[PDB]
Amino acid sequence: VKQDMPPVGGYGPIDYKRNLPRRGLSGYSMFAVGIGALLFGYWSMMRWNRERRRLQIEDFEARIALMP
Amino acid sequence: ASATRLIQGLRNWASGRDLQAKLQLRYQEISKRTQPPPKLPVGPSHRLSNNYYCAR
Repeated sequence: VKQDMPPVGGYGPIDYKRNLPRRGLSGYSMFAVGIGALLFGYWSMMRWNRERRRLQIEDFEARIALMP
Repeated sequence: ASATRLIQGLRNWASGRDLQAKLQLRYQEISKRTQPPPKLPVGPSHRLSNNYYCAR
Protein backbone atom coordinates (compact mmCIF):
# COMPACT_ATOMS: atom_id res chain seq x y z
CA VAL A 1 0.00 0.00 0.00
CA LYS A 2 0.99 3.65 -0.49
CA GLN A 3 0.28 6.61 1.79
CA ASP A 4 1.56 9.71 0.02
CA MET A 5 -0.60 12.85 -0.25
CA PRO A 6 -2.02 13.17 -3.77
CA PRO A 7 -5.10 15.30 -4.52
CA VAL A 8 -7.87 12.97 -3.37
CA GLY A 9 -10.52 13.07 -6.10
CA GLY A 10 -9.44 16.42 -7.53
CA TYR A 11 -10.00 19.90 -6.12
CA GLY A 12 -12.60 22.35 -7.36
CA PRO A 13 -12.22 25.71 -9.08
CA ILE A 14 -10.46 28.72 -7.59
CA ASP A 15 -11.50 32.17 -8.75
CA TYR A 16 -9.05 34.81 -9.94
CA LYS A 17 -11.47 37.36 -11.42
CA ARG A 18 -11.20 41.06 -10.78
CA ASN A 19 -14.72 41.04 -9.33
CA LEU A 20 -15.59 44.65 -8.56
CA PRO A 21 -19.38 45.10 -8.27
CA ARG A 22 -19.20 48.91 -8.91
CA ARG A 23 -21.46 49.91 -6.03
CA GLY A 24 -23.35 53.18 -6.44
CA LEU A 25 -25.18 54.84 -9.30
CA SER A 26 -24.47 57.25 -12.15
CA GLY A 27 -22.97 60.65 -11.47
CA TYR A 28 -25.92 62.54 -12.96
CA SER A 29 -28.08 60.98 -10.24
CA MET A 30 -25.47 62.14 -7.71
CA PHE A 31 -25.67 65.73 -8.98
CA ALA A 32 -29.47 65.52 -8.90
CA VAL A 33 -29.47 64.31 -5.28
CA GLY A 34 -26.92 66.93 -4.22
CA ILE A 35 -28.68 69.88 -5.87
CA GLY A 36 -32.07 68.68 -4.58
CA ALA A 37 -31.00 68.33 -0.95
CA LEU A 38 -29.08 71.61 -1.15
CA LEU A 39 -32.11 73.48 -2.51
CA PHE A 40 -34.31 71.85 0.15
CA GLY A 41 -31.97 73.22 2.81
CA TYR A 42 -32.03 76.64 1.13
CA TRP A 43 -35.83 76.85 1.22
CA SER A 44 -36.02 75.78 4.87
CA MET A 45 -33.27 78.26 5.81
CA MET A 46 -35.11 81.06 3.97
CA ARG A 47 -38.34 80.37 5.86
CA TRP A 48 -36.63 80.30 9.27
CA ASN A 49 -34.69 83.49 8.49
CA ARG A 50 -37.81 85.48 7.70
CA GLU A 51 -39.62 84.14 10.79
CA ARG A 52 -36.76 85.43 12.92
CA ARG A 53 -36.97 88.72 10.97
CA ARG A 54 -40.59 89.05 12.15
CA LEU A 55 -39.55 88.40 15.74
CA GLN A 56 -36.61 90.82 15.41
CA ILE A 57 -39.00 93.58 14.31
CA GLU A 58 -41.13 92.79 17.38
CA ASP A 59 -38.05 93.18 19.59
CA PHE A 60 -37.42 96.53 17.88
CA GLU A 61 -40.97 97.50 18.86
CA ALA A 62 -40.08 96.56 22.44
CA ARG A 63 -37.02 98.82 22.47
CA ILE A 64 -38.92 101.69 20.82
CA ALA A 65 -41.88 101.67 23.20
CA LEU A 66 -39.62 101.07 26.22
CA MET A 67 -37.34 104.11 25.77
CA PRO A 68 -38.88 107.45 27.04
CA ALA B 1 -19.04 33.99 13.13
CA SER B 2 -20.47 34.34 16.67
CA ALA B 3 -22.23 37.56 15.66
CA THR B 4 -25.83 38.64 15.18
CA ARG B 5 -27.48 39.40 11.84
CA LEU B 6 -27.58 43.21 12.14
CA ILE B 7 -23.82 43.77 12.25
CA GLN B 8 -23.52 40.94 9.71
CA GLY B 9 -25.66 42.98 7.33
CA LEU B 10 -23.61 46.07 8.14
CA ARG B 11 -20.44 44.15 7.20
CA ASN B 12 -21.98 42.93 3.95
CA TRP B 13 -23.33 46.44 3.21
CA ALA B 14 -20.07 48.30 3.86
CA SER B 15 -18.45 45.88 1.39
CA GLY B 16 -20.87 44.04 -0.88
CA ARG B 17 -18.77 40.89 -1.26
CA ASP B 18 -20.65 38.46 1.08
CA LEU B 19 -18.09 38.60 3.88
CA GLN B 20 -20.01 35.99 5.92
CA ALA B 21 -19.19 33.29 3.34
CA LYS B 22 -15.38 33.31 3.53
CA LEU B 23 -13.81 35.32 6.33
CA GLN B 24 -10.27 33.94 7.08
CA LEU B 25 -11.14 32.69 10.55
CA ARG B 26 -11.19 28.93 10.09
CA TYR B 27 -13.34 26.86 12.45
CA GLN B 28 -14.11 23.57 10.66
CA GLU B 29 -11.45 22.75 8.06
CA ILE B 30 -8.46 22.98 10.28
CA SER B 31 -6.72 19.78 9.19
CA LYS B 32 -7.47 17.11 11.77
CA ARG B 33 -4.14 16.34 13.41
CA THR B 34 -2.81 13.02 14.69
CA GLN B 35 -3.00 11.76 11.13
CA PRO B 36 -2.50 8.07 10.30
CA PRO B 37 1.14 7.10 9.76
CA PRO B 38 2.36 7.01 6.15
CA LYS B 39 4.09 4.23 4.24
CA LEU B 40 6.45 5.87 1.77
CA PRO B 41 6.78 4.16 -1.63
CA VAL B 42 10.21 3.75 -3.20
CA GLY B 43 10.71 4.71 -6.83
CA PRO B 44 12.96 3.42 -9.66
CA SER B 45 15.32 1.44 -7.40
CA HIS B 46 15.04 -1.47 -4.95
CA ARG B 47 14.05 -3.13 -8.24
CA LEU B 48 16.23 -6.21 -7.80
CA SER B 49 18.35 -7.94 -10.48
CA ASN B 50 18.48 -4.93 -12.81
CA ASN B 51 19.65 -1.98 -10.66
CA TYR B 52 23.19 -1.81 -12.03
CA TYR B 53 25.08 1.24 -10.84
CA CYS B 54 27.33 0.93 -13.90
CA ALA B 55 24.25 1.84 -15.95
CA ARG B 56 22.81 4.93 -14.24
